[PDB]
Amino acid sequence: PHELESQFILRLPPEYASTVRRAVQSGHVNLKDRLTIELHPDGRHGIVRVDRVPLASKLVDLPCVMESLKTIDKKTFYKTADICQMLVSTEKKFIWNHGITLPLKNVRKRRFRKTAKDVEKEVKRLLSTDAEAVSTRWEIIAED
Amino acid sequence: GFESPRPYKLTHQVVCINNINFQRKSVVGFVELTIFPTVANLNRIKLNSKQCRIYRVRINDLEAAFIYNDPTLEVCHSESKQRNLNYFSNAYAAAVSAVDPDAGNGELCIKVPSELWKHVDELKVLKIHINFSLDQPKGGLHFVVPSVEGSMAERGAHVFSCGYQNSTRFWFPCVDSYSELCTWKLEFTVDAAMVAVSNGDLVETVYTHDMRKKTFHYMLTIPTAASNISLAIGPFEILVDPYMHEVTHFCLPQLLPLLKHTTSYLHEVFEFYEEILTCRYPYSCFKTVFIDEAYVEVAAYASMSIFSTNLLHSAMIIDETPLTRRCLAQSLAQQFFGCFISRMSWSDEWVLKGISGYIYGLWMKKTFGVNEYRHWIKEELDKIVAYELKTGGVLLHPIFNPASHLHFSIKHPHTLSWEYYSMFQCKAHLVMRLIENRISMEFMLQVFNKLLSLASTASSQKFQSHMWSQMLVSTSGFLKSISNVSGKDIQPLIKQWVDQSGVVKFYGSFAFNRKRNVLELEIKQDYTSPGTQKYVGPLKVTVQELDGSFNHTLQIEENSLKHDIPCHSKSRRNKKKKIPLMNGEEVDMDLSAMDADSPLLWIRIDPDMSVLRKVEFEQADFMWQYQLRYERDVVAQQESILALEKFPTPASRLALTDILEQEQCFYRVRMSACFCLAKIANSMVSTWTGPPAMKSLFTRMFCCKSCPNIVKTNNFMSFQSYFLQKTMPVAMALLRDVHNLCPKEVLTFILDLIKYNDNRKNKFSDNYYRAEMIDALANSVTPAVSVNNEVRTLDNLNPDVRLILEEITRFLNMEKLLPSYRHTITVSCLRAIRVLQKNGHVPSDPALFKSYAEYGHFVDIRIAALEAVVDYTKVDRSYEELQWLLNMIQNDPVPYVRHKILNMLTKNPPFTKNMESPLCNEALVDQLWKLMNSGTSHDWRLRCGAVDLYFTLFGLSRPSCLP
Amino acid sequence: PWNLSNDEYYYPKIIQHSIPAVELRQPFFPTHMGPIKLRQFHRPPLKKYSFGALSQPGPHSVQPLLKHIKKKAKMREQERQASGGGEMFFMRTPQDLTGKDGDLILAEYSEENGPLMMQVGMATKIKNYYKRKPGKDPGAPDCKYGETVYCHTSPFLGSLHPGQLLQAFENNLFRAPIYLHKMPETDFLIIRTRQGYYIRELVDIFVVGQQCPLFEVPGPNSKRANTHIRDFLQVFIYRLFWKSKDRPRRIRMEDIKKAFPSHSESSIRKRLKLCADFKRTGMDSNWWVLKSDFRLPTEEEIRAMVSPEQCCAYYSMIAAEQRLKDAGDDEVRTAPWNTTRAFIAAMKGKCLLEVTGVADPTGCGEGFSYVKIPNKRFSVAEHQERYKEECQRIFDLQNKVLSSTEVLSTDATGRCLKIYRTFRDEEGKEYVRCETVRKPAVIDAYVRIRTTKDEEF
Repeated sequence: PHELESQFILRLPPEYASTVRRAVQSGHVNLKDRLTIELHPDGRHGIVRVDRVPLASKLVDLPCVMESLKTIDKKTFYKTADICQMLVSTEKKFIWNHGITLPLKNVRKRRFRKTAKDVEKEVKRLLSTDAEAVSTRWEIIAED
Repeated sequence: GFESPRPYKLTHQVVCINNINFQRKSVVGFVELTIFPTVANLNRIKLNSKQCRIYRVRINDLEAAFIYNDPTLEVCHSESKQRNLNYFSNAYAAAVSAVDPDAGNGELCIKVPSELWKHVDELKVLKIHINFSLDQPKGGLHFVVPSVEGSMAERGAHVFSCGYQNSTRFWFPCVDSYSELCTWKLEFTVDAAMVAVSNGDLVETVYTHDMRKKTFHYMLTIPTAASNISLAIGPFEILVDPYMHEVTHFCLPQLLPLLKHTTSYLHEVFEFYEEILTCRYPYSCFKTVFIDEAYVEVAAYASMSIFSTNLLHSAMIIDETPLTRRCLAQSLAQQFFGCFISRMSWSDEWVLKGISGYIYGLWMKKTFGVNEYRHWIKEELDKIVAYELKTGGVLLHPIFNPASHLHFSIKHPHTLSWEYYSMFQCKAHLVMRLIENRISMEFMLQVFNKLLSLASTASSQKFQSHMWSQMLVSTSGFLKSISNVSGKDIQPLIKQWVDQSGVVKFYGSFAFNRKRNVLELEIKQDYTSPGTQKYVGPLKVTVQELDGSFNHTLQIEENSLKHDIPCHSKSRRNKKKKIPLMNGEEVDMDLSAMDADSPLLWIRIDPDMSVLRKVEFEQADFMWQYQLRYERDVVAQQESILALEKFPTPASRLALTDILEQEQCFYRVRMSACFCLAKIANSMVSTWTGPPAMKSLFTRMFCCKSCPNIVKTNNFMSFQSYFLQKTMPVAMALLRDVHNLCPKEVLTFILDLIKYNDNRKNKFSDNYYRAEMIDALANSVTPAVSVNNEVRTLDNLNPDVRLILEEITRFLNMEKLLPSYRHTITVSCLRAIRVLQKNGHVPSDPALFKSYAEYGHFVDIRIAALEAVVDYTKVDRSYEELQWLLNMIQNDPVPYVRHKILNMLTKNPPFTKNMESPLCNEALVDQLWKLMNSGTSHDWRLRCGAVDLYFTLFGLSRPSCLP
Repeated sequence: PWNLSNDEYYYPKIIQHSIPAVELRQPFFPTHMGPIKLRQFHRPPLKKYSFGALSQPGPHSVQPLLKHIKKKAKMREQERQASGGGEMFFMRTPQDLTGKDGDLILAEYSEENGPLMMQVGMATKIKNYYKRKPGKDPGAPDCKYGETVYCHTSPFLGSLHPGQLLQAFENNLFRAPIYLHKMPETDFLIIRTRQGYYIRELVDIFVVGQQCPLFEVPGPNSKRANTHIRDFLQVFIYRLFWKSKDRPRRIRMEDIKKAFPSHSESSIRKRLKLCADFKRTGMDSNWWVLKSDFRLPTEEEIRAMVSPEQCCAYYSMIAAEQRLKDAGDDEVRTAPWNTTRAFIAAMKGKCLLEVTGVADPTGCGEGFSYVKIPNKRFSVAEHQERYKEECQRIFDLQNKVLSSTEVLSTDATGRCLKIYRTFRDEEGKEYVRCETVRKPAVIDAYVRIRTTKDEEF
């Protein structure tokens, strides 16, 4: 079978980003030894090791949706993957408010329309507790 | 690749004109050509010249010897006793080929002096200075000099270059081919009160030392041919376009407000033609000249167009705005693709005519709507299938005879019949629509942009034709550019519709198989008629069933007859649901007339007109009525109107009446439904229940609510109920009673429409509506019951016709004091007097029409009166009227009138070849042979018209009525 | 003297995807999307592998792929020059759609949830619309990507200025203005697969403005919706019959039940009733063999059955159905069936749109709102011109804000719910727990089930 590839964006500190960029544009396999990525079983924490120097990482959710688009002639572009996550290196904490481009900053707060009426999972847990019970008493309340 | 048929290459030409004398109708001038010989030992140089008296010729300021002979002056010898037309057609083709600049030939043969042979062998420049004079031209330059006294600018005298194709040889010596491109320098020394308009841009205008004349200097740096060079000298009122500022409009004096209103649309035509193609307008200026006694209604030259003044209308004139608008549009289309990109041979003319007509049809689509586009395409297709089934066929791109089924040679444009030239342009633009159907419209516009871009990179070089021949298109270059942009080649479509000269005829009939739920079509072709050919490609058919509209492609090979296509359900008759149409919408249909076992509502064979075809489909009458009512295609509504005339059932009357009452139907479908309803009403007399047809509908739509017989006061601001209102009594007058006489209820209705007409309140004129009222009065005239050939006098007049005669007398006399826009009521009243004379009502006397056909009248009055005289000399077998018409062909000042008299005498001939007539002498055969041979030697359109008249009257063999 | 063709009553109104996309292959075009997969629609989380090299916990080296990129590009150029040198079609396999080769750009979206969005494997074009200056103009400012076209009639709602080039994504789904920005200097692109990590740099990232929809998303329970569900199931059944190696082609029912598990089996039987029959006994037992008289449709007929853009419109509909369902009339107006119908009707000139409203995906004055307003003391030119000018103003504000490279500084009853629960502890006990829910969101979802279960009796 075929499994859709999973692309994400890696953001590094600027000096380490310059060393990683120089090693990528060089093209040797020396970069392979220099750059490693260890993702912790939390799922939202990691180490990126640049030149064997550990950096602390967080995998965050991006507010917009990006899409990688490949081309052969630079006139027709084929969508290859959807990017929604970034492993910035240096829950509410795992949500990034800004977008990658310069015009998109504070997009989640300002350029996103918010419509409102985790919570569903809590309601399911409450229903399960009511089922495991015997007698349930309920009242919409006031200030108390 | 273009290799010249001439052994020299022309680089630059100076045309200087002095001494334009309007009293004596004379010009003097010189011409200086700059040729580079391509072959050594050039010796003779052959140029084109007609009607010019060549005074002297100097080559490199050395005196040279020329010899002039024109074989097309007298085509056959005077003392040859041949009288068949095939001899004249071969001799005329050989004579035109002997002066052809598309071969190496020419009429003026100049001998290079001996001392320049060492200058010509090593190929160096030659400057030929001819000076000439036109003494009193019978062609080329037309001098319109009115007989009011005053100065020549005070009386309105002007000159313009007339003619078609290569007719610039008629006013200066040149290489009069479309393939000899050169740059130009044009000087015209005219009177101080006159302006000289020509091709190029006006670099200066200097005075003469007496300040009584001034010289206009034009320069043309874009290399054009000699055939695209024009001239208009007159006392023109100049108007700069207030939107585009390189465009100047010239009109005759006192016609400036008409020019302001008329030429106010042209910037939108410019914007369209520069937005669908991506090239800007190639020339640096544009000039529109409006003149009197024009050759054609619209002529297009390089950076210039010459229209007639009869196109100029004011703001209150409708029914003339679209016609003038589309004349301007096709002149601009020919500016792009007839004058900038030119022709490589006489073949590959179909390319240019097709691109011009196709982009003009795209303009018509955007401007007047897709429905007007479909109606125009259908009327052009009906025109060509009528002409090709009538006589042989039109052959785009012949190979050099290739077409021997027709009485002229197609090797040169000046031997073609004028009807063949018109059908040539018509078929060329329809074949270009077919190429757009195979290869999509955006790729087509990319082809045209590639041609224009090659031409405009070519147009700026200075190399003498190393690169100036990229401005000439051919068929192979056009097909190669198509194959470059699309990757598909159209060589089967080119082989079928261009190289083969025929249209196809389809006879279809269906049968619905209820058991297997299929539709068995039966399409057979008539391929043994003289104009037809056999189609073997694919064919689209559109079937409207209860489940919707489905398209099917059928492969119609030679041995094919039965095509089984599948049919869908009939579950939209189980429940009442809406039936979905060809577009996305759906409607409620009354399914009571439909068959219970078949789901299919109508069938259309080739709906998109993707072949050059004539379809004869055999549906049932309810299918034609459903196709008239609920179709979303105007050509299918028109063909259902055309096919409902064979079914006079009252359901068809209800269908056409529901079409007539329906706004949001296209107006030209309702105008056809009027005449179809009149024919159906005439066929179901002694069954018709209530009032005459369309009368109650006219009083419901166009009359007052409180007074049914008083018409509403004229407000023509809707432009669709105006056309329907002016076309409904014209069809209503074709009603006939059981006695074959028009009823006195419809004639009284038309006369009350005439009496109660009030036009003091609309912003538009009433001339076309009143002219159509006279046409409706003329339609009601039935033949009178003469007893013992009783002389038609005033007392034994019909009581019906006395009212009609009083009305047309009142209208014609009031036109003599308050004239209409183009004397439309004069034309309608002359036509109605000829209608009354054709029946036994007014005495058959041509003296009225002979007085209206004099020179000083308007040209529409002249051609209406001459049409009446041609009809009279056909019916009364008049010898002296035929001699009057032939004399008017020989010496009339307006050449358009001469061409129109030959045209009308060809369409309505005084006798055919089958008839024994008293007018079949040897004298008439000798007169018409002298008119073909000599006499019409100055026009190239009168000579082809005389060939057409001799073919219509005496046929292709020896005139029979002869010793 | 005018149009006079009643065209609004007669006529009321190129992209080649990859061979995995036009054949609707199941990684790229999913048959079924559950609720947690509809909430993560076009935002796929980083999944943990169970087997593979990355499934073992620890540090993992990323691998540079620049010999791979230039080797694949040189190989594709050899293929193109061996085939005559013209333009070729390369995306014929799923392995052509990897990010490991070719020139990648990124494309960011301004809206959170667009009305239409491309699946993986689908193609789009970049068109550079350039309105010439009045009279003389130098020529289109040249651009690295896309082809240039001269637009006298603006494709978008606003109109282009003279001498203004605007790039845009153009495909069958939408048309949207894009704006090229340079990438940040710190961000790289890591392509992880089962075997390892791979790294590319990126240099070009476009920002995609508000989409102009060209395809109408169907509504829920619509006729077009049910037709697409039935046709998608039929195409999947035909492609399972084509994949069958048995000489009487035969499939199993629980393959289709694995693909479409929300479908009642009455609908799957209905699709298999014509074109197949169930064998209970003998050979081919418990298989749905293909009928011997049935001609299985060819590949082009199966491609003509369902289009990929119809699948994208269906996925947009069911994702919006989930988002609306989770959030308990303003929101219903912002649903893509309503907004796509409104925009396509506005493009046919049926009706006008209030360009300021609640369907605005920004939530501020930037961006349009595609909800229908009637086209009706002026009742004609005033309304039309007002709508047109508001459209040009919004188009021009969005272009400016998006192309800005300026840095932006980082910035009813009032009643709670209380529940008493009675349970039995180990051995013998009867403790009662009183729990108070102060979250009004938890409240709404909780109560709605009881009120439903109270009526569910």
